[PDB]
Amino acid sequence: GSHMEQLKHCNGILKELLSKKHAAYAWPFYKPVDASALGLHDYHDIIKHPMDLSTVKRKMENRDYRDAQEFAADVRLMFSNCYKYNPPDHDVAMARKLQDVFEFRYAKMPD
Ligand SMILES: Cc1cc2n3c(c[nH]c(=O)c13)CN(C(=O)c1cccc3ccccc13)c1ccc(CS(C)(=O)=O)cc1-2
Repeated sequence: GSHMEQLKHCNGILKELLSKKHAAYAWPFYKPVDASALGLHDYHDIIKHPMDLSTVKRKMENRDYRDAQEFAADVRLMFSNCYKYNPPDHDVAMARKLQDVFEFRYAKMPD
């Protein structure tokens, strides 16, 4: 799915993921994780490919994505980073709220 058509759909997803309707659970993913400031010990040992929505937006604005799948890969990388580093009952609950938005809207892509 290399179409612009599909990439436009992904672009609508990103803007919805950055909208104020989801800010309550989404804003921890707006910018890169500041592990050193937040005392996230070993964060960059355990997480070798950081990702966040500011990075996904840059890549989308620079038209660096070749198809929707690369897009999805990055968004799921961001969520996976969160699940891998944190315990199951870490306030991870915000990631699953946002991922439910992303996944349902990704599944609705034309094709
Ligand atoms: C992907 C991600 C983002 C954060 N992460 C944390 C643990 N593991 C993660 O994967 C993770 C630790 N973290 C918190 O625990 C936290 C404390 C106080 C209020 C919160 C409200 C919502 C979510 C987290 C917090 C905070 C704190 C602040 C920032 C924003 S910034 C520019 O300063 O880096 C990011 C995270």
